Amino acid sequence: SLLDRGGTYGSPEDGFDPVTVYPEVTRKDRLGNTLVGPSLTGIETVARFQVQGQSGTSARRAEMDDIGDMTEQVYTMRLPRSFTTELKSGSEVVWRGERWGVYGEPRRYKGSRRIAHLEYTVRRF
Amino acid sequence: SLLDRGGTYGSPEDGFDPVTVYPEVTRKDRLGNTLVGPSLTGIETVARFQVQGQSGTSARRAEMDDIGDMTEQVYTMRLPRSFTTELKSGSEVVWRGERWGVYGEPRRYKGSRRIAHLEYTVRRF
Amino acid sequence: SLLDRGGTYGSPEDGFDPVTVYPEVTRKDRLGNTLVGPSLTGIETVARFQVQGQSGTSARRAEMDDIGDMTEQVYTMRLPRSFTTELKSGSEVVWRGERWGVYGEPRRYKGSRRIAHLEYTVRRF
Amino acid sequence: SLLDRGGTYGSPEDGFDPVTVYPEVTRKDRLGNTLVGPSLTGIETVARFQVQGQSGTSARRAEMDDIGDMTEQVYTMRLPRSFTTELKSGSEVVWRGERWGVYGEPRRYKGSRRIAHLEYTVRRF
Amino acid sequence: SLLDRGGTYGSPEDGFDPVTVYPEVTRKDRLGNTLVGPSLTGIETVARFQVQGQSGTSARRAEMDDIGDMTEQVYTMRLPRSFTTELKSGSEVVWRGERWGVYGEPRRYKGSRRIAHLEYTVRRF
Amino acid sequence: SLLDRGGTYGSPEDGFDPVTVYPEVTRKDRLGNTLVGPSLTGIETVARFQVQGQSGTSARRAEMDDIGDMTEQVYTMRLPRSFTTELKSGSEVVWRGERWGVYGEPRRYKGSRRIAHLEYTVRRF
Amino acid sequence: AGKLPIVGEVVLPILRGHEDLSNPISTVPSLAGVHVGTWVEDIDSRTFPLITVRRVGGTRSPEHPTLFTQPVVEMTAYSAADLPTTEQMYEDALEVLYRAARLQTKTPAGYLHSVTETLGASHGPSPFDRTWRVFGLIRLGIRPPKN
Amino acid sequence: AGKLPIVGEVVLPILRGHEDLSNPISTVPSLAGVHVGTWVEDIDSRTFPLITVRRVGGTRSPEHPTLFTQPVVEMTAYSAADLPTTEQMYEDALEVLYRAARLQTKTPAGYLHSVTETLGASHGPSPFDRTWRVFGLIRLGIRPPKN
Amino acid sequence: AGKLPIVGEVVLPILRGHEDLSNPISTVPSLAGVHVGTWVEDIDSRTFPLITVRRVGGTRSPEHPTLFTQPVVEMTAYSAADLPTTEQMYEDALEVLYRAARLQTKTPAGYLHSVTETLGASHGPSPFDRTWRVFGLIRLGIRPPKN
Amino acid sequence: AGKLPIVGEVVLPILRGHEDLSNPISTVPSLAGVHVGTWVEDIDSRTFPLITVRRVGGTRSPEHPTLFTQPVVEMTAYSAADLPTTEQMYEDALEVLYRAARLQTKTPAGYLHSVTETLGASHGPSPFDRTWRVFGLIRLGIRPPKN
Amino acid sequence: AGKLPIVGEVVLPILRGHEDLSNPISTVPSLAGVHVGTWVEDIDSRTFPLITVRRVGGTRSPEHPTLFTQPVVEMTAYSAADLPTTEQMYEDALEVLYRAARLQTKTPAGYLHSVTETLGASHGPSPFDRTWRVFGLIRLGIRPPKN
Amino acid sequence: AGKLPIVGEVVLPILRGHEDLSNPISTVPSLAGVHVGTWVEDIDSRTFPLITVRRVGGTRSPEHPTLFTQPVVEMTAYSAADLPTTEQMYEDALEVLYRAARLQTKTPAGYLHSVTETLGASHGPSPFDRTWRVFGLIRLGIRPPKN
Repeated sequence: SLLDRGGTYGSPEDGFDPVTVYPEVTRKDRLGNTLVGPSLTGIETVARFQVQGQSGTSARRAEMDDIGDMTEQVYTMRLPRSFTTELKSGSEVVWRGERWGVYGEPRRYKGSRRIAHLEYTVRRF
Repeated sequence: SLLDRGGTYGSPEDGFDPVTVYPEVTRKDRLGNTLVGPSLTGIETVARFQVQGQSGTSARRAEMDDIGDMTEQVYTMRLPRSFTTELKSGSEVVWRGERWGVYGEPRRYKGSRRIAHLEYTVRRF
Repeated sequence: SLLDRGGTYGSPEDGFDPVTVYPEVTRKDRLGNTLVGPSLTGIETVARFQVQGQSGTSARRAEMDDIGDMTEQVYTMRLPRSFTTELKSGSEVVWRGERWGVYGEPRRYKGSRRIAHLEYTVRRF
Repeated sequence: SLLDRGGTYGSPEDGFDPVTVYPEVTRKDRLGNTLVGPSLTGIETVARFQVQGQSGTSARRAEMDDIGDMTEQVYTMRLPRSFTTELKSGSEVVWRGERWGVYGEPRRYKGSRRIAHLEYTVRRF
Repeated sequence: SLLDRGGTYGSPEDGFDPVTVYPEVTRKDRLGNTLVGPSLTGIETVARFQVQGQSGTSARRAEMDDIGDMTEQVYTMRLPRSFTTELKSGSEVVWRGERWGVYGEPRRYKGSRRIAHLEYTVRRF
Repeated sequence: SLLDRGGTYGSPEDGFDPVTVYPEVTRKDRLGNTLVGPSLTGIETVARFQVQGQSGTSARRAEMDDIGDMTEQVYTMRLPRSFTTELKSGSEVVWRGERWGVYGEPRRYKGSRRIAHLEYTVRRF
Repeated sequence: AGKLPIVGEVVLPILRGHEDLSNPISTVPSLAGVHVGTWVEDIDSRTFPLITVRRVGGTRSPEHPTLFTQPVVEMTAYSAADLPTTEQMYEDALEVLYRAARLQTKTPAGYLHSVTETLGASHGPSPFDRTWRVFGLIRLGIRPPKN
Repeated sequence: AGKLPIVGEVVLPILRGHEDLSNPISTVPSLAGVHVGTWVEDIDSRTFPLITVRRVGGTRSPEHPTLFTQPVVEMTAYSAADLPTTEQMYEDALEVLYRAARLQTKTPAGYLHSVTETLGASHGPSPFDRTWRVFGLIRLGIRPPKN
Repeated sequence: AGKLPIVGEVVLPILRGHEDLSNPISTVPSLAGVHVGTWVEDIDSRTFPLITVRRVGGTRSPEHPTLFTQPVVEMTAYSAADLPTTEQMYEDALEVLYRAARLQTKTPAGYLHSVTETLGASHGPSPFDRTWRVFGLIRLGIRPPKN
Repeated sequence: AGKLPIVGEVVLPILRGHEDLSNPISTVPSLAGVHVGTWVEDIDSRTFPLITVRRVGGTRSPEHPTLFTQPVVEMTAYSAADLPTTEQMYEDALEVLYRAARLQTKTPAGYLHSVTETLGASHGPSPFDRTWRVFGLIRLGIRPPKN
Repeated sequence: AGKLPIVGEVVLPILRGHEDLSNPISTVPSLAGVHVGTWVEDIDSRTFPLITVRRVGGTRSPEHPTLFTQPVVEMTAYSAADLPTTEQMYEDALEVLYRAARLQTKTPAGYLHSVTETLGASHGPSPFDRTWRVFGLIRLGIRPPKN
Repeated sequence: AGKLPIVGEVVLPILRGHEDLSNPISTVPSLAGVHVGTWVEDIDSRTFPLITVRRVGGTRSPEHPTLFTQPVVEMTAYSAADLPTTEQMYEDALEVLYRAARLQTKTPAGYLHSVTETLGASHGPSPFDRTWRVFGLIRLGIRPPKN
């Protein structure tokens, strides 16, 4: 099934790119507030990325010139189901050597024990 | 079938998750206004959760850093028709061990005596 | 014929709820303005309710905490063609013992002498 | 065909309602500005009215209560092809003994001799 | 072949209208600014007009009445593919004896040598 | 394959136009800020342009007169897979003798070895 | 002295030219047959021309809160005829207020003591159909009835 | 000595006419049966006519922060009846506050020391189905319980 | 002394150069052939150049409300020619209003007493296809037509 | 004298009653168990009651920029209990800041010199599920530490 | 003596360095080859760097309306090169206005009598692909030509 | 005595601690490694922490427009670390500008003559992925270089 295909970081299948995935951890700041952010130790894995965000109110935001050379990219992202770790919204991913944030908590699909999977969004800006 | 389908809290069908459901009660505040909120005694049951979706105006609200580590997660919820208790806008649900509020009154479908059911929304945030 | 379907207030058939319908009258305020509102005497009938008026991403309006606590519900309503009285926008309905306002004038469909019917929106907020 | 079946003001088909239609006339105001409005003499004819899709923001303005009792309602109106005079923005129509304004110019379709027709929007505020 | 098909100005085809097309020129103003506008010499030809319509954000704009008697009309225009001249957005068209501006540059469709054509918007307000 | 079809700058296929393409180069301004823009030496290639679905809120923006003669044009743009160089935000293209900016980063479609390609958007304003 | 009135129980008899609050058609010669009220009626009974008066808000006087008050009203005029008739109708309504203040006119609910425009007659977009709108703000002054 | 109260514990006994904070129905004879409180209830419990008071700025006094406060409250009045009834009901609520201030009324939580409108009774749009809102800002003054 | 006019019955004869109100084309030689009015016509009727004068504020004088008034008029020039021609057409309209004020120009409806600018000529976006707008606010004084 | 601090290193020990910056739970008798911080934590971690202090403006003193500062902080109190508990909790946060100013409290990062409400307690819309918010602006005064 | 011009006929020859109004590129040494004009040309004709001048307000002088006027112009500089080149070009243009005022520069349409900024060189977002913008308001003052 | 510079040629050497305009990494002890610039780089190049300065206003001096100028810069500071670190980084940037003003520091482009906050260090929303922004407006004063 497409949910279980993928291979491994040293040799992926066809649609999957190799990634390093940094799951979330919590740190205290100087004044004792707790902040979420990516862990220092990443997990080698593979992921399925697909384009997103093409709606007319968001497609305008792709490049800007107001205060800097800002751009925004959006992709949906999925790990194969053999990846048992969950990326909470503070997590990050290294894909193609770029560093991409996970964006919001994972969407859970659960219709039956063979359909069930998690899908993420990643964003870079 | 799917409207009546759910198992017990100790033994779900594979499409359903066990939840503790806190139906609404009213309390007086310190100045005599009645406030709705969740009861202190929960009903153990099972529920079917599906992602409520996105738009170019609302997807950008899934994660924020204006004043804090905000996120928002929207799921529709259905309870099997053997559950005769009705939840209301002040009610809460515990799902995966984390606490989710009901959002707005139930959407009530009654096309015919065999199609009829209620669907809820739950919102975290 | 789903347009002629539905029983009477004491025994409604399956898709229909019994309701009391308060058609519009005009009162005068103490300064001589006329105002539309519901009559003091209501007509007992059966009616079919469905879950939305028109589509929209602004579903965030369904529950609020800005001042007091508030919800908004919208249902499309229809009455069997034997009900010859027309409900103007000042009228009201009692459904499940709650009190629901008609919202805007009735929408008239009249494609042919067997298709023709009126449909209403109702709200509670 | 449906483009030109409508009967007469004393005897319509079933899909059509009898109307008095007041064509465009232009007039000077007190200061010599050239206004436009309905003629004093109407033409008796028949017309096909269908509910307009208010499903954007307009469905939230079908009834409002900020300044007075106010209720925008919108229909799409068409006259049989045997009716040769065009209506214009700020022409008016009498339907069910109510008075309805034409809203903006006619939409003009001209795919071929077989398809060609004009369609109008009408409103009441 | 609806792209190549069309009459001469004195004798249009089924579903085409005769127009006088005023192509682009640049003029220099009193202070040396360079302005686009319509040429003084028109090319007589035929054109295919279809309504572009309004989305719910803009259907309200068809008859405005705040500063004056104002309306807006939007039509999509195509010229027979034998017309080699191009209307560069400052251009104007006379259709039914009234004067319409081209709005924005032409849209170029060029997917294949037999499917290729230019389409224009024309507008009047 | 409509992917990798296009031919060469001297002799394009039907769907393709010859373009000169100026890839990304990075430069310092007077104050040591690191800016991005088109290289001074462009590759010669062929490209497939299709009108992007500029609609609603963005359709009215096609032409303006608030400060000058202004228009926007938006095309999706794609290159044959033999073109191994990647364009980036602030790269530029000469198409039809006009100069066009790549707008935002390329969109990566990667589903499998046969399907995989990059698509760009270009603008001129 | 009685209680201070709500502003509608004083302004409306001054614009209407009679003390019958149940009858919104004015009879003062400058405004014969206009409908004067505080609330625009439903379209199935709404009649133009009409003048709408509503409180935009101004305080009691701080010197004696129970003896004198200064309500700001937004006054508006609507017509289906033309913009000049809508301007002239606002001017002719404002001329009744400036006279009824000079004469210190008694109303069964209170006395119209003084009048002052805080924003003069101005053109704006109308909420409904063919009609034009002209509006402005008047700071009134009201004294309680002599009971 | 005492401690300065939250503004609701002083205003609500004065608008309601009784010291029992648990019972929101007013008994003052010009406001009999009006529901008075800080927070409008769910539609299954809510009733009209209704008054509600919200804290909307206004500081402790600079020269003695622990002895006198000048809280602004937004006061709002709602009815399902008609627009001139919500004007009369808001107007009758000022008549209670000005009397209760000049009489220097004690409440278990503090003394109402003075009252001043800073934005007078104003008509506005209502967030509830077929009801009229009238609103204004009142700058109060409060002193702590004497004990 | 007669009644004060609506501002259009005085400003328009000054900008047009004749007191026939039925004919909107000007004859004043600095801006001859300009259509001068208060309300922009339907697209099948309107002609450019165009000047629009529109009442945007300004009260009667408080000293004697029935003897002198100071309307604020938004004046707007439109053309299809170019931006400089729209500027010069607005300048050529001020140069007529200031001269007509310097003379105390009589009209059948009243006297133009004084002219002043509260916001000078400024460029802005136009609501009409391929035209330029220049606009500003004039405050101008009016007196009754004797009699 | 040492360097002037960020405003959080002075205000938070004064609202918490600890010198320990690692521990956000307040121990002051009127605010026991209230979480006091500058940033709202993730949903899986946050707890109510909560107080948030956040710098909105306020300059160094212009006549000795390195020796006195007047930072303006927005202080916001949030609760899941009810609106009265939320405004009482903000009220009890002022009563701590004013006391801590009179007693001239030393904090390891600096001295709290003075306190002034720029915009008093006000109710507002809350960004979280089923909680109440009240907020105001405090202009503080800060002096550098002694070393 | 003469008539007051549209503002463009005074400042454009002063920024360009020649009295030929048909030739928009400047020859002033600090601005060689900059395009200077009221209106931005079509995308097939635009060149950068570019300066634009728009009137934004400013009246005739109230005490002699025919003899002096003080137009506020927005001046805006655009470049495709970098932000430093854009704010350099704006300063290098503003240096020409301050010199041309000190020299009382005669232009065939009038004299530039004085110059004064009322907003200075603010950076802002540009409406054109890959370009920087800086803008400000200058209150000029201009006198009519001698005849 | 020279020409007045663009504001970036004076502020940036003072925040960076070296005269080399081509090298954006700061070397000042309080800000070592902070990137200081006018313009935020592409995501494939930018590094946090980052200080960024933009001109927002401020005229030349009307006393002598070619000898003194008072540009207003919005200074901003960004970090991926935590909110306290970006507050301390903005404070550490004021402590450089004030000292560099006391010492009247020379730069190749001009002299920094004075410094004044006109809106002090303020927390706001950041446009980047996971970073905290604080900002404020500094009115500088700048004089031209010798000879």
